[PDB]
Amino acid sequence: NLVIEEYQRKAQLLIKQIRDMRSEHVALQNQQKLAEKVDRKISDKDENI
Amino acid sequence: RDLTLLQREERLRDLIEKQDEVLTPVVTSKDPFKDNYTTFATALDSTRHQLAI
Repeated sequence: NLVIEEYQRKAQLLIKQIRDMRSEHVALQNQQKLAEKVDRKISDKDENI
Repeated sequence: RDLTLLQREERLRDLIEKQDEVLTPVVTSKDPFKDNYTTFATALDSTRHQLAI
């Protein structure tokens, strides 16, 4: 019982965590593609500081 | 990380450009004000080197 039940407990936890992270990654990878349009003034920064 | 650091250097450049516009006029006015004002100060102080009787 302990092996068959705990294998299900530990697997169902990871089956959630990796599905949750598989959606958060996709949110971040779209927010990133908003900033990629704006920043073209990196080399200016430390001079203008 | 990288999306938070970019948002920090974003706001750093915004806070810089909002000063640079206003610092540049003041700097272009600096020493031609200073040297007139120092000439005025020493000339004005000469009016106080004179004890009343």
